[PDB]
Amino acid sequence: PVAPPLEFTREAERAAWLAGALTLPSSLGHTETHGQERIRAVGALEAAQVTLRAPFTEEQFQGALYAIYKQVFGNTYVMESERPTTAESQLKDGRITVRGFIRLLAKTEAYKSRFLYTTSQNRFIELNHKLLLGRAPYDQAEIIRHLDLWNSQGYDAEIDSYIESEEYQEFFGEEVVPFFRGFKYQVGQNPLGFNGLVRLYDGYAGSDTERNQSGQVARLTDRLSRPVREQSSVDRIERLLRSYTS
Amino acid sequence: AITTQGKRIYKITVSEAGAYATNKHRTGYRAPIRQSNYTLTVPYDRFLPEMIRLHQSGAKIVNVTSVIS
Amino acid sequence: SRTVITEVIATADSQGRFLNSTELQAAFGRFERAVPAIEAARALTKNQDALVKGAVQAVFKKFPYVTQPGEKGYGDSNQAKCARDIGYYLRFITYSLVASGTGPLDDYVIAGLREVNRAFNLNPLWYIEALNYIKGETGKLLSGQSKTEALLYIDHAINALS
Amino acid sequence: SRTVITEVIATADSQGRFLNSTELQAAFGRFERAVPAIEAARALTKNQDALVKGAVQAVFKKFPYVTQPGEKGYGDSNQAKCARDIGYYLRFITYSLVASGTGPLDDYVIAGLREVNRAFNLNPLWYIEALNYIKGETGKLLSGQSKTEALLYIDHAINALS
Amino acid sequence: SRTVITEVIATADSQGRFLNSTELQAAFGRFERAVPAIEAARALTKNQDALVKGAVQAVFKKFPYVTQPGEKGYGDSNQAKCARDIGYYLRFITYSLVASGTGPLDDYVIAGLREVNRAFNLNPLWYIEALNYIKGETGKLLSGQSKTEALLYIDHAINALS
Amino acid sequence: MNDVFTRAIAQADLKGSFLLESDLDKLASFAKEGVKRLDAVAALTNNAPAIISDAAHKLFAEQQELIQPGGNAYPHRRMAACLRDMEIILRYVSYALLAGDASVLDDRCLNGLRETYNALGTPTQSVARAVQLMKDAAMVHLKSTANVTVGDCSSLYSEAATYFDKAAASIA
Amino acid sequence: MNDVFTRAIAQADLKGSFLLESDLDKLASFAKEGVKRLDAVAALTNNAPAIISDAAHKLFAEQQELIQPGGNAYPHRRMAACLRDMEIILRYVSYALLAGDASVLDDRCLNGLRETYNALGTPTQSVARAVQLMKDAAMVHLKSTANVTVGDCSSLYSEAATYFDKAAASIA
Amino acid sequence: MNDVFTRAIAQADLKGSFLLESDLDKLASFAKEGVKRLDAVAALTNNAPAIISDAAHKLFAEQQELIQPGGNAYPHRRMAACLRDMEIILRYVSYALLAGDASVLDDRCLNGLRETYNALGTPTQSVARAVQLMKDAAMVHLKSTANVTVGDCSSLYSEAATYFDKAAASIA
Amino acid sequence: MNDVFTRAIAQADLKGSFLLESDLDKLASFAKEGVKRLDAVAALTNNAPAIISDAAHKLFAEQQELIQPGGNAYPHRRMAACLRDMEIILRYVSYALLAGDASVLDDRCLNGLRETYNALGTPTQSVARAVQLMKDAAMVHLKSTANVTVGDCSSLYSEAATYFDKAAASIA
Ligand SMILES: CCC1=C(C)/C(=C/C2=NC(=C\c3[nH]c(/C=C4/NC(=O)[C@H](C)[C@H]4CC)c(C)c3CCC(=O)O)/C(CCC(=O)O)=C2C)NC1=O
Ligand SMILES: CCC1=C(C)/C(=C/C2=NC(=C\c3[nH]c(/C=C4\NC(=O)[C@H](C)[C@H]4CC)c(C)c3CCC(=O)O)/C(CCC(=O)O)=C2C)NC1=O
Ligand SMILES: CCC1=C(C)/C(=C/C2=NC(=C\c3[nH]c(/C=C4\NC(=O)[C@H](C)[C@H]4CC)c(C)c3CCC(=O)O)/C(CCC(=O)O)=C2C)NC1=O
Ligand SMILES: CCC1=C(C)/C(=C/C2=NC(=C\c3[nH]c(/C=C4\NC(=O)[C@H](C)[C@H]4CC)c(C)c3CCC(=O)O)/C(CCC(=O)O)=C2C)NC1=O
Ligand SMILES: CCC1=C(C)/C(=C/C2=NC(=C\c3[nH]c(/C=C4\NC(=O)[C@H](C)[C@H]4CC)c(C)c3CCC(=O)O)/C(CCC(=O)O)=C2C)NC1=O
Ligand SMILES: CCC1=C(C)/C(=C/C2=NC(=C\c3[nH]c(/C=C4\NC(=O)[C@H](C)[C@H]4CC)c(C)c3CCC(=O)O)/C(CCC(=O)O)=C2C)NC1=O
Ligand SMILES: CCC1=C(C)/C(=C/C2=NC(=C\c3[nH]c(/C=C4\NC(=O)[C@H](C)[C@H]4CC)c(C)c3CCC(=O)O)/C(CCC(=O)O)=C2C)NC1=O
Ligand SMILES: CCC1=C(C)/C(=C/C2=NC(=C\c3[nH]c(/C=C4\NC(=O)[C@H](C)[C@H]4CC)c(C)c3CCC(=O)O)/C(CCC(=O)O)=C2C)NC1=O
Ligand SMILES: CCC1=C(C)/C(=C/C2=NC(=C\c3[nH]c(/C=C4\NC(=O)[C@H](C)[C@H]4CC)c(C)c3CCC(=O)O)/C(CCC(=O)O)=C2C)NC1=O
Ligand SMILES: CCC1=C(C)/C(=C/C2=NC(=C\c3[nH]c(/C=C4\NC(=O)[C@H](C)[C@H]4CC)c(C)c3CCC(=O)O)/C(CCC(=O)O)=C2C)NC1=O
Repeated sequence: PVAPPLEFTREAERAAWLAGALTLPSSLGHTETHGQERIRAVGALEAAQVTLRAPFTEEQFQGALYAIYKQVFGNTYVMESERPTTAESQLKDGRITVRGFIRLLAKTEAYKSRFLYTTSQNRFIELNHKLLLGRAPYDQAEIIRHLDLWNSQGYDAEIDSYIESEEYQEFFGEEVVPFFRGFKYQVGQNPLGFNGLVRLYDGYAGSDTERNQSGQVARLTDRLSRPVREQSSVDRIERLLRSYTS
Repeated sequence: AITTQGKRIYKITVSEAGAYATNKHRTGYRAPIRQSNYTLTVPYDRFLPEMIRLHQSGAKIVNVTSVIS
Repeated sequence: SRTVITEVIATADSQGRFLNSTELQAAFGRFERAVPAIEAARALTKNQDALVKGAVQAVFKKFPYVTQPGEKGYGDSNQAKCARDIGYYLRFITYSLVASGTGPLDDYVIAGLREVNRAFNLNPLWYIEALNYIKGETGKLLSGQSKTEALLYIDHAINALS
Repeated sequence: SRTVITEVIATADSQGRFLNSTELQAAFGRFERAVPAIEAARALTKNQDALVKGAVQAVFKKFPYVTQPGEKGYGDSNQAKCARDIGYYLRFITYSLVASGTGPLDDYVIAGLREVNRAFNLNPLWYIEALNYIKGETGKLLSGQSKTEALLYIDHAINALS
Repeated sequence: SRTVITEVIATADSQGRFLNSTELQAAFGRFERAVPAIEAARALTKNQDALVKGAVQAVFKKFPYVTQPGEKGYGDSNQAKCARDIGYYLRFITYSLVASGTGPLDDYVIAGLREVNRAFNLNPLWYIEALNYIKGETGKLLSGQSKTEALLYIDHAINALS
Repeated sequence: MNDVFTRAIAQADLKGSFLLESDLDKLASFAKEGVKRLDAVAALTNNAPAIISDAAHKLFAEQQELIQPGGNAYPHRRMAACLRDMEIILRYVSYALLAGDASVLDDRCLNGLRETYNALGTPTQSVARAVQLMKDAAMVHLKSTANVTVGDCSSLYSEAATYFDKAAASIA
Repeated sequence: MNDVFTRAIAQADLKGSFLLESDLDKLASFAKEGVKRLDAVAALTNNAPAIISDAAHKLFAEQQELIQPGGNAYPHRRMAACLRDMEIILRYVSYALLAGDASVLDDRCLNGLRETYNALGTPTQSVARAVQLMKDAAMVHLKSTANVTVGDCSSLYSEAATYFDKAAASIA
Repeated sequence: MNDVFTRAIAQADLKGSFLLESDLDKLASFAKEGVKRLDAVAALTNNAPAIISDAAHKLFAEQQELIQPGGNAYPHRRMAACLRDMEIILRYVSYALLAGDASVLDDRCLNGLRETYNALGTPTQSVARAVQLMKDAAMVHLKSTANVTVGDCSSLYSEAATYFDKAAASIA
Repeated sequence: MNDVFTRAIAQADLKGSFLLESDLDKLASFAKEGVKRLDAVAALTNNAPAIISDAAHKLFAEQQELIQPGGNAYPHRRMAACLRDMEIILRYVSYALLAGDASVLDDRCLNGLRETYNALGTPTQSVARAVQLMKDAAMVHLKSTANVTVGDCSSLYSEAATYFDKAAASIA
């Protein structure tokens, strides 16, 4: 009669005694309890969302502006010879949302100077995604759509396709400062979206600056390159051999 | 927006009554919960897509006025 | 892992700013209340085994049908895993006491709680009852301030499970 | 303007949650140590006028040319405006002491300060020397926690000026 | 099975006594010897496929008739069985390397080898010279200490066959 | 967006002079009961889901039509949102109890909710009933002398009563 | 991504040739046996939690080192991440099963995955084992003859085995 | 009878594959840090009379009813059997500690011990208490730093504790 | 980004164990003298602009080729970049000093700093020398006996010196 009465003291005793081998330290987890240290993206994930409600005060409004500049312009410095004061004032009374102010910054000449002129168009699309959306591009469907939209409808419509998009509507919306969110699994992505955001993001200290030795070359078209247009590699090989043998 | 069509921004009044609230329930809350009614301004060049978008979300408008002319 | 220290530093850095008076004030309060909290963690670490055993007992007694065969509680393995789970919760309560903040709880037990408890069909109520018990003799074990701290963290865990 | 209490309210509402252990602990530190700053503010409001004259005199000795014609300081009306400005700074420092936070100081002086100095061609060094006199004298009126709170707030104002 | 640690424990246990010094010294010798054996196992595991293919071809060279139609070797199925057999021997040699004992061989291969070779008419010389090929091939794959261990196990299996 | 201390500072700045005897007197009095207020805040935040559940059960007890089809809380999502809203108002009441000023709750939500619930079709007197139900449940949970030092917390019970009364009046 | 319909189209195109009669024959056969394919896909879909839970139970039975402290799946956030990964791989296998070709599974899921896990430090041998365990626990649901007409479906069983093997080989 | 190496080998054989890289690393790390294991086993062997005598003292002072007439360890024969059982269990715990695996313990001393004790009427609760007392008295010796080079052996302590707990929970 | 407490907690968790008594003693001693740490952080914050200005003055006096035309810091924008780098690094050293560990540096401050400087063509030796000069300018303020209580803070001085040295060595 193992335990007729209510008290379970033997079962609990043996359960506790056997739980000891279950909590033994595993193989190792020094760099594994945070794989973000391998990603080197701890700060971006632990940087909470910054918002601007309707009744907001002076405090953190400067903080909201600092977060906006640090996101939109990368870690690249922005001298107050470049900060648009009129846009900030238009934001202060809520005449424009944070989305509208970000549209303004995207259409300033500082944003263009940094990301549009010294760069190609692939790099421009990658940076537009990484800054105004938080994620890397997924495939050349996005690149082709955005490049055609640029050449056909101007930089204005090109940036609007990022700002007034559906994705920007849910994930950030009117009053949320964009954050790097491709590190966490975002629904409906390729496994290369995370890899692309990891490749674009070199660290908390680094930035995607125009004024460096490399001249701000593309980081990801090499990464995004193979899957889209290298399915026809095998037959193109026979075509190239046939051309060579002539 | 360089030409005359670009200017004359309009002021749009938007309400997010239950017809949109049910769609937000089925989709989820990913931006902080906000009041149903407010007042918004949209440029003419972007008036069509923005209003298609707000109808897509399910929000219903009250009326629109002209800030210029 | 949020602390007072880490929360302060992250808020400060999010405004590119040095630590002003108010932030150091919060850190000073944290360092002044780190004595009762470390004392409470020391007490709950002395009595880890009594707490785990009692909590397993209480879970079984309040949910007798679990241990009967054809159920999750049947078998040595699942009750060993029960005691393992309660040891996890107790360990993270002591961690949240030492770190004077719910950082360890939110990082380890509450991060992805419902999805795991759903995909393994585990019931929140079992752990709520275990934590209610641990709260029960935590009141009895700790005098005054350490009692209130430990009860704050245990109530955080319970409301996370609820 | 917010103190520790209202910044706690702000962050808890921002995350869409209640006040956890860390928030209540920081608010606890602020509540319990509100007193010494309150006697600091008492000792400062007892001695506002003496400090106004002391600060204006100190800045005038350090900047002799300011009093001479050809500069802003010349004229009794400008002297009274200097006295009013230093009185404003002292009042806002006592406001911050009572509030236990840089809120009142920050949004009543710092917000839109550099542009205003640029517009009326006011040298921030005048105010910096006046506040340095305020600190140097405050080294004697107050002792203990009250004194260090007053000096932290004066130092914050001085840093914000530079 | 039968390793150095296991033989030590079994000997100290049959006599019914605690583990005295000599047992611990043998254990230490094995523990320190385990490293060369581990990278030897790494080397053979990495070169699995090349070693198997080379052994099969050495078989079909030294015994040319076996590949003729009408004998054991003819038929893709029988070639696949030969490759599988070589993989088995190689895998158990790596097992015995890791265990630092001849246990896994004497259990999974040597135990009952002659009976099953006789039942299916399998010629022991086939595997003998295939193991000779592997023996030669670890002449270059492994050098220094671990080579002695790997050679020792290969030749122990060869001796078991013959 | 201001608490008791910052409210007093605002009045002192509008009158323009330093802060006087009596203002600092009440501010010190409020400071001594800071822990006395922290404990009430902690009780509210710890019992929040319990208070919400009890208020839901009561409100659905005396008044049934919401459960019935056609009620504003009939569908499963709508009553989920009902619990969400009642949780939010309880949270803002806890905020008001902490700071000491109704303004943070008032300006943020009291104005908007009125017209919002006009738009949605909720009978506001039911919302006020829920407010008073949480009033009662929170008083029950906060009067608990056990597990904390006793004291004359009548001031805080009265202040929470005022917060819930004003919330119920303003939503209605 | 491409189904087998658009495979036929693309191979017809890149050689500039109309689709042959024989290719139309294979694709018409694909269309006629399509209803069984829908049955298999629905079997994978409606029994997803069962398959995932069974595979997870077996996986943490075989190698306990994941769930104990210092293991990849331990801290109860990474456990949810593990289950979510398995759900994603199951979802993409069902997509490839409905389509007919592994374009979905090999483009939208498997391209950047192995080095994603290399970056995270996640063991990939365990992930491949998890995929194979899902294959085992999903064949039994796929073969369930209850509540459906009976017929031969070894073709689809081989197809799903190949897709699970493909995912496991790519990931490892 | 197994050790950790033979356990890994047998599991690999059941799978049918060569030992994985991670498993090789674990076995190599076990061998590298196995000299601490030799020290711990030598500590258990050398001090065994001390552990046994201390455990007996605390047990029989704690549980008086055993050494009373009609008690279960009353005569010299039963007392000698008691001490011999303690010694045998400690011997097999040291065996399992050297082997790094509890197979020898659960295979020679525990496959039929609860049934034997019950059929003899011996209180299994007291036997488990005796095993715990040996655990404590043996930890007091393992944690000693005299005669040896100072180092970290927390994992070895946890492992020996788990072996004592395996015995105590498979007897009671 | 981990303070001393959370680093200790992470180590304890990896060992799958509760926090030891000696570790709790370490953390209690840390939190006891934490007012000294707060004073050092307030001296690095309150006297920050003086530290940046003095360090920059000494740096540009000792090394003049930076401000020359064609120098790395020549135009106004590059001077402002210099000042913001120095202020950020002082800020992060204050952050580490308050937290107690260099986790904030290696997470945020120094995460990709060398990569940035090798991309920009900046001489990392100059930046390291600037951090050294900030060390010398900051030790003076930290050691200021005026306006604080007299007490030994050699441990804080060594800790902050190690933080500055680590920042310089990571930049270098
Ligand atoms: C049925 C046959 C039988 C006998 C006779 C017997 C004797 C016996 N001797 C014991 C040890 C002991 N025996 C003694 C006797 C000493 N006291 C001193 O005054 C003397 C110099 C000396 C006796 C001449 C003492 C002090 C212990 C205590 C050792 C301990 O605490 O474990 C114990 C353990 C009891 C305990 O630890 O409290 C027993 C039961 N046991 C049996 O089963
Ligand atoms: C703003 C500066 C800039 C330019 C102009 C640019 C060109 C460019 N050409 C592309 C592909 C292409 N480029 C070409 C054109 C080539 N193929 C034919 O053989 C011709 C001989 C030859 C044209 C002279 C074609 C046909 C594609 C499509 C490839 C494919 O879809 O597989 C792409 C990627 C997808 C797209 O078409 O948008 C870009 C971005 N990239 C830049 O950053
Ligand atoms: C300031 C923070 C805040 C509050 C307080 C708030 C309340 C709020 N509740 C709403 C809907 C609702 N509100 C209720 C609740 C009512 N019906 C009955 O259950 C009760 C008598 C009563 C509550 C006690 C219901 C049922 C709905 C659903 C209406 C619908 O889905 O169409 C709505 C309309 C949009 C939405 O669903 O989010 C708001 C704005 N929203 C906020 O962002
Ligand atoms: C870091 C924090 C952490 C927590 C909180 C945690 C809970 C937890 N307990 C588990 C095991 C389990 N837990 C239970 C339920 C318990 N056992 C029963 O005896 C009781 C009635 C009940 C407790 C009161 C069962 C039945 C299992 C194994 C069966 C299964 O997973 O389906 C599992 C699944 C892992 C496995 O398969 O072994 C998790 C995730 N794990 C963690 O790593
Ligand atoms: C981190 C959150 C936190 C907690 C948990 C906390 C508990 C706490 N309660 C205290 C006393 C007290 N606590 C209370 C509050 C209780 N009195 C009863 O009537 C009410 C049921 C209840 C209020 C709703 C009171 C009235 C005192 C006496 C101090 C006073 O006001 O004079 C004190 C001061 C020292 C002492 O115990 O004498 C602390 C620190 N403090 C905190 O900062
Ligand atoms: C749409 C296609 C797609 C896939 C498949 C995908 C996999 C994926 N799994 C992840 C996390 C993870 N996944 C796992 C699961 C592993 N742990 C154990 O070894 C298990 C055996 C095994 C599960 C099968 C773990 C532990 C993490 C967290 C890793 C960490 O925090 O270090 C992450 C990092 C983002 C996050 O934190 O959630 C990715 C990108 N991502 C995608 O976009
Ligand atoms: C509502 C969405 C939908 C479903 C679910 C669907 C499946 C479906 N399968 C059918 C027959 C069938 N279903 C199956 C498949 C089953 N038999 C095999 O033994 C397996 C147990 C299993 C597949 C692995 C087979 C073999 C047939 C016979 C058709 C044939 O002869 O090819 C039928 C016709 C019989 C009927 O209507 O009752 C339908 C509608 N079609 C749909 O439009
Ligand atoms: C004949 C039987 C035999 C024994 C007894 C033996 C002991 C032994 N202990 C050693 C080191 C050691 N011994 C220990 C174990 C001790 N240090 C820990 O703090 C505990 C107090 C205790 C174990 C619980 C440790 C930790 C090392 C150093 C291991 C290292 O990190 O390299 C070494 C390596 C050389 C040395 O440093 O002296 C030997 C040979 N070897 C043998 O072949
Ligand atoms: C985590 C916080 C953080 C850090 C640490 C950081 C470092 C940093 N310093 C930068 C520029 C710079 N920094 C300096 C200053 C250095 N060169 C001289 O030798 C000085 C002696 C020395 C100062 C100690 C200079 C000259 C540049 C501009 C270099 C260039 O434009 O080519 C840039 C490039 C941004 C831009 O495009 O303007 C970064 C990212 N950025 C950050 O967001
Ligand atoms: C903003 C919130 C706040 C802070 C930060 C604060 C600082 C502070 N400094 C203190 C004294 C002290 N401060 C120091 C540190 C100094 N020793 C000198 O050599 C150094 C220049 C310097 C540190 C490098 C020391 C040593 C004491 C005496 C108390 C002790 O030794 O622990 C005390 C204890 C009360 C006392 O005994 O005077 C506090 C609370 N007060 C506050 O309300």
